[PDB]
Amino acid sequence: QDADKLPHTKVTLVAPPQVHPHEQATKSGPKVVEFTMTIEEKKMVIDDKGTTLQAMTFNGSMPGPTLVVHEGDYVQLTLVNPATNAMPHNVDFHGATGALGGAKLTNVNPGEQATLRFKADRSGTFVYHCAPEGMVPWHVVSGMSGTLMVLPRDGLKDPQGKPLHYDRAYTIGEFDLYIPKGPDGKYKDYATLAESYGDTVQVMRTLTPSHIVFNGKVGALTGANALTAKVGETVLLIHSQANRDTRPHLIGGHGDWVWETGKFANPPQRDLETWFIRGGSAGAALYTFKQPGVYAYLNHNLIEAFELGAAGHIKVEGKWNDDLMKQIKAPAPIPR
Amino acid sequence: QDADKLPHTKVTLVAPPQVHPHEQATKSGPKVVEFTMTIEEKKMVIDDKGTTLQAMTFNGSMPGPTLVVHEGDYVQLTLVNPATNAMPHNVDFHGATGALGGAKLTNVNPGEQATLRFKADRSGTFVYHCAPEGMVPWHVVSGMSGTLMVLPRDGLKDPQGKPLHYDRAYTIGEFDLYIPKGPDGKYKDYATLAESYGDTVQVMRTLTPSHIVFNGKVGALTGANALTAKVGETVLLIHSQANRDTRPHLIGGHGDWVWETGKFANPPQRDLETWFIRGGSAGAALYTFKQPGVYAYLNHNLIEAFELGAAGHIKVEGKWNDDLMKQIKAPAPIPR
Amino acid sequence: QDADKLPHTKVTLVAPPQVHPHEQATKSGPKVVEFTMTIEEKKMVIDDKGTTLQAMTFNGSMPGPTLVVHEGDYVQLTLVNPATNAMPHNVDFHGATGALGGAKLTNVNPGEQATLRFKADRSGTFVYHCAPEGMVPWHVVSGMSGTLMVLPRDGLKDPQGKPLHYDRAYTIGEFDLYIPKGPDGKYKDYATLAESYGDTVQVMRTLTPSHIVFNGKVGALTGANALTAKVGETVLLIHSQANRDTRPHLIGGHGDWVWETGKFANPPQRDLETWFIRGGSAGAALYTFKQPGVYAYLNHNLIEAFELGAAGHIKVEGKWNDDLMKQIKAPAPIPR
Ligand SMILES: [Cu+2]
Ligand SMILES: [Cu+2]
Ligand SMILES: [Cu+2]
Ligand SMILES: [Cu+2]
Ligand SMILES: [Cu+2]
Ligand SMILES: [Cu+2]
Repeated sequence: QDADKLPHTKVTLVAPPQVHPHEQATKSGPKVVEFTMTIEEKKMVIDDKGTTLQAMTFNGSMPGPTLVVHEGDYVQLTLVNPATNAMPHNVDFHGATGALGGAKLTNVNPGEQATLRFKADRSGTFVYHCAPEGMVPWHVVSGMSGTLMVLPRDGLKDPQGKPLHYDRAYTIGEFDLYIPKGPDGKYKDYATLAESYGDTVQVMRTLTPSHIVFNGKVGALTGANALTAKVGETVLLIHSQANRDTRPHLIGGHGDWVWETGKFANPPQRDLETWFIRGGSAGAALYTFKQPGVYAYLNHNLIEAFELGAAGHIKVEGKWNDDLMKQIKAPAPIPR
Repeated sequence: QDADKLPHTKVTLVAPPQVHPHEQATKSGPKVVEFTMTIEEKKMVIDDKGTTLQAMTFNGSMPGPTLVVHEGDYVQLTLVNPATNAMPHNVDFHGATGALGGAKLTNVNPGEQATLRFKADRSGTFVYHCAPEGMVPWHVVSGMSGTLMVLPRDGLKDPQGKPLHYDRAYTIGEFDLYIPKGPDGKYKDYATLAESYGDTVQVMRTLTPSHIVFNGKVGALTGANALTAKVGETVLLIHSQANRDTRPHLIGGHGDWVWETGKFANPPQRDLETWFIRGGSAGAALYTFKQPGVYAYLNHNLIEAFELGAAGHIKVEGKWNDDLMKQIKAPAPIPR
Repeated sequence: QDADKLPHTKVTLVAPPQVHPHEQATKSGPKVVEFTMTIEEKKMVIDDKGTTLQAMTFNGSMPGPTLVVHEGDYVQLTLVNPATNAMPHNVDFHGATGALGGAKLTNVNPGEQATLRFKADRSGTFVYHCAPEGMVPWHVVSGMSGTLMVLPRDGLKDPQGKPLHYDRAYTIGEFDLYIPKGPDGKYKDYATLAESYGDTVQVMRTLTPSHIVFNGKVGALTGANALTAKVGETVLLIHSQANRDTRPHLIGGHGDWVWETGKFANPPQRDLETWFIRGGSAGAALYTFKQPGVYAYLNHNLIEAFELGAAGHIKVEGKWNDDLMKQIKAPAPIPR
């Protein structure tokens, strides 16, 4: 169908790690789904010792919000760059076809907005990110990425075509940060975004992140902000990394069904311990919780996770299952 | 079945690169398979110029021994931390469900042991590793990891469901090491394990290993210690990397059937030149040797292999096959 | 069949990014396909500021030319090392079985040549590279790699066995370079290849490339040298990385069908945004262009692409399609 003749619907986005309400399988026909995002440049505290990032965001968050449509829908995004920002921006949707993912049609200087439509003709989780000519990596590594999820119109399916359904979706964006240090060995704090550029590029070129964070800060997804679930609930964990590879893992769990390349027309793999999100992509994993407790969800380069920040928590309520796991003998003195 | 009512069997582990005797397809019903491992902290020489690592091991080796069960069995591990060690330890089985892989139920201080049971309900090769709170990466990168192999009860299968059988299994654990240097440019040698910690963490955070070794040392799997096979033999090569990605390759061979994500309910890929083991996982490859000679088995970042240590040898006996490969003209002067 | 009794054919190679003419599906029976390559050591300018590499090539190019045969053919390569070169060389075909991929049978000192035959019994794209004992990574990272493509005799197939056909093939070799700097912060320029060795090895061991280039130089596949296509054309993009992982992506496009591990007997994945080429392998992607314009084809570590060089262009002619993508509102002032 010609999108000019299709029904339009507007979606209200929600901040990560939540995902806006949506159907999985749907009876709806194709629609033009309208979204708006407003770019916000801001200084963010990214760790527990006060380090700041001169950040750049879609909608005020790292990652930007997840946009969910169904295959055959059209995404119609209004991208707003307020006059309070300093830099030009745009958006490149990996789910889109043509014009550098839309970037060529969405160059917005501060004070401008633009509206792009594209057909979401391929199912999967797809990165979107800013990509202004001449400063693409800087915008991405400063925070400007998120996920478009294009669900099959009949929902997710296993390799045999059986329906998969999730009760809750969470979106995790993992950001490799390149925060400069000065000659005194301390991270630099910059008064403006532009002042951070040259020093950051030099760090970028070392390919060694200073920090690797989920959702904008060390510990973002811990404490009051841990993800939650219950025994018996099936969760979809969407993981995006717009610049650098990562290897997600749920400690004490699995990926029951995983699309690590993120494209739902391909059969998922089952029983994964750790999966692999290629830099420049989003993937997705389903897991049904079977044990209560506080899980970690992390990048299983354990240095990247525990030293650099790429780890969060999932607090799960419910009944312990001794068939799956039992402490036979608690820690005690070695028998003589 | 309730594991409390199942038969128990004890397995005697063997040191890598061998794997303890086991059946592939079995007629046995599910069992509780009992294993014991004893942690050993020790200083190890890891290269040919005398560099030492303040190492930490399961059962005295890097990797720890491979534990083999069948899907539906229960693993019942007694983990022993002798009083001669300095650090607390535990174990996280990626094959297990709950309690941070068992780590929360197996915290053993020196002088203690604990016994954990879990259902091996998912087939595959799975990493196990130590994970003590607050010092997880250090224990892993110091040597505390190995593989649990959970075989399908009817053995390995190809994508069409045809039986695959191996004649011999080898286990290769690849360890990215982070050995500090001092101001004189020499690797440091520490009197105690604890003394190595701060300096090591700083190296870890650079994400650049000093060494990347198979099975505990540069050249571990070479010379008298090369792996062996014969023409006609099918070998299973289990490869674990608990912290960092690797890309195994058999020079002059292939991965005939490879589960690079390591999970046997998924179809394997065939004819691989190089496969990919995500940090935090174990995978497995089958190969049937068709040519004699000394093969290399290595990480195909060739710098990681040849400069940093991630390479071993397989010495294969048998008859050369000129249909597969023939030297038509030996090296000789360029024709005029 | 015994290759000694098969028909022989000679192929004339072409320089990257083109691929020599070949059939996809063929009615031909198996043949011994004869190729010749001549090693050329030479100094190359690799970036826009005059940096040089003491390079080593097959046939004068980075990558070496792509060799195309069909499964069941035999490859019979004459490798020539002219007396004007300084180093010994050989060739390791990942598509071959035995003798370290042929390297043990092809050690040629300057002034020598050798001829190797092997059965191309496995379909896929496979790396070939030089591998002289004691200096393997140096030869590879200095430029000595390319691709052997072994097509199924009936052409490429989708997961259901439907025929895939491409109109044009391009070959992209991605090279992580390790160019030393001196104490003045400038890249070194060496008078001879041998003089570059020690300093290069030290850089290699940092695992941080100075440059990551397609096809021999920053910008090699841009400007007059951009890849080309038309709307409606299906292109096969062969991507080789003999030493280090990469993650190809077509900006504004997709991988319609991708064999990221490069082995055509396995089903491809569809709709990929970004795929993954393990260091030490070649993979292949098909894409049918649906929009005109200048695409980028790049490694989606965007720092590696835009800062270090791993990006090229595809200039595509044809008609813009507003169903796939439309600018609804051009950039304009934010509504009041
Ligand atoms: Cu931006
Ligand atoms: Cu992108
Ligand atoms: Cu430990
Ligand atoms: Cu783990
Ligand atoms: Cu060479
Ligand atoms: Cu190789």
